[PDB]
Amino acid sequence: SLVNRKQLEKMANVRFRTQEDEYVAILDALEEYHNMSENTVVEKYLKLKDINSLTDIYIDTYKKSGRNKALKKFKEYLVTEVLELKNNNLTPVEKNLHFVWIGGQINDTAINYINQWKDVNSDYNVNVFYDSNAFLINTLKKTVVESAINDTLESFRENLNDPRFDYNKFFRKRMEIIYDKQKNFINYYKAQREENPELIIDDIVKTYLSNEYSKEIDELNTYIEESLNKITQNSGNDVRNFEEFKNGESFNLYEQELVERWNLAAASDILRISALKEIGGMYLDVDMLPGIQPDLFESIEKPSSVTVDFWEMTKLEAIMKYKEYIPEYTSEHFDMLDEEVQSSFESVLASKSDKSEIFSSLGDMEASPLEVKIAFNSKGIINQGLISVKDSYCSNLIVKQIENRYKILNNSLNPAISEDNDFNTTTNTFIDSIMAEANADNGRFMMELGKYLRVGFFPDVKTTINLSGPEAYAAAYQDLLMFKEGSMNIHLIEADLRNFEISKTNISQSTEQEMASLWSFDDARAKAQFEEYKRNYFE
Ligand SMILES: O=c1ccn([C@@H]2O[C@H](COP(=O)(O)OP(=O)(O)O)[C@@H](O)[C@H]2O)c(=O)[nH]1
Ligand SMILES: OC[C@H]1CN[C@H](O)[C@@H](O)[C@@H]1O
Ligand SMILES: [Mn+2]
Repeated sequence: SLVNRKQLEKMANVRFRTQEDEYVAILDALEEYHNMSENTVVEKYLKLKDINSLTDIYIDTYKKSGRNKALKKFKEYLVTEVLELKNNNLTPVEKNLHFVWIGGQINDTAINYINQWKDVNSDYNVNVFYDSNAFLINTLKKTVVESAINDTLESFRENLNDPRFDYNKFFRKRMEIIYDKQKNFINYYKAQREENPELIIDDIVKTYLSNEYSKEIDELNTYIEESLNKITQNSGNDVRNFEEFKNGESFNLYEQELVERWNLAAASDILRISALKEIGGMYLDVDMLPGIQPDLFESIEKPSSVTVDFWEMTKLEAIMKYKEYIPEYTSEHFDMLDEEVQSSFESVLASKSDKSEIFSSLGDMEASPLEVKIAFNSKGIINQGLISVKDSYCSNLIVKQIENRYKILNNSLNPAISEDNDFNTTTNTFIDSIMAEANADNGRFMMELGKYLRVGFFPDVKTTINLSGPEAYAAAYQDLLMFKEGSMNIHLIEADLRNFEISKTNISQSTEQEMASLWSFDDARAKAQFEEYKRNYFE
């Protein structure tokens, strides 16, 4: 409970020192805060913000004041009061589950995962967000990348047996060709948009694919039809009917990632937070599954011979092996267990008849109007799981973080692209500008932007997490606890972030599909795909 006016007067007391206007401003504001019983949680937080600002105004005005020590202690009590305000005043979470699949046909694997959530949360409305205008982005990315592969491997033909022509050389040379093909498409998209602003993304994409890659417009229309029909009868919710998002400051960023960068994870990052802000509820990646009942595998001890991650995977594999809720779910990890351990799993699952005995239900959830709750793995916070009440204060802060982060990026990126040079020259101008504009505040953030042009086309490029992903969420939490906006220097520790954790029992994160990233890939996969592309091209 935050100190009252009398308690602060005692802390900041200085014998025979004038009560300065700036000091009385603080005391008045603190007194007002303690008479705000019947005000909203956000109103109370905005008051605590004022009190913090007024306290800073004082310490800045009277630099050598005997009050300053006690006022620095008071600024700490304000932060504790934000957390107490967040933990003790909770409203219901709107019973919505938000999924996103944009850029192409939703796979049966995605639907089968979504259906688990539906079966165990019959009291929840389910939105599977799609873009009715952009069903051909994934077909465009795949066509350009496969053509870039063939163009690269052909350039390798003779100097092939040479170990200098490794997987690293392949991806560097292929990137140059992907960039040229990207620029060609973006230039066509813009040309078509000035000629006829009525044309939608899929109109332009399918005409581009007909012109440049001899694709049949009739086949592409059939694919759109089948994809639109499929999502239509799986709780489909059209982005092109989401007016608040379309009229907002983030839609140009969403289309930047959808249309120019072909990064559907980045576009998903921008959409999911808008959905939570405007509607409220819980966002889940299509690779997440419901929480396993805590008591289910209580009786089965984890072998020392197996990692924590291995064990969490085998739990889901066990369920799917014996209940077959998701057809052709892997048993790769379960099948490595000793027969006695496999038997323990079978015997437990044989004693369960209903899915509600395997997976838990979200039920009535409540959160602070201040907060967006976020999922955790061993590496820290991850936006694959998000809970927020409609129009939460943090949902607003996170939108503003993403918008500010893209402003800094585009400011350095757009000049470089406008010079209309090759990938290396463009990369060089971009990084020069990044390092030029970097300061003490945004230094760390700027050092992560360098690979933006390569996202999805080159191994171990994770730029998106700094722009639209987890780092935006960490920054938004810092904004809340520091009574400010626009944090770039993240100094929060685990203990701070853990106040915003989603309970581990609400999501099963260790799924088969979670282990296969859709927008990034590591060295292991790079090496593997290179060899796969080589034997395919020369047989
Ligand atoms: O073609 C795509 C690829 C990805 N996504 C979205 O991107 C999210 C994150 O993808 P993934 O789980 O592969 O990211 P990771 O967990 O590997 O960071 C998914 O849940 C989808 O909402 C999409 O809509 N279309
Ligand atoms: O921010 C980009 C991705 C980071 N990993 C998350 O699981 C995924 O949901 C995001 O799209
Ligand atoms: Mn994932």
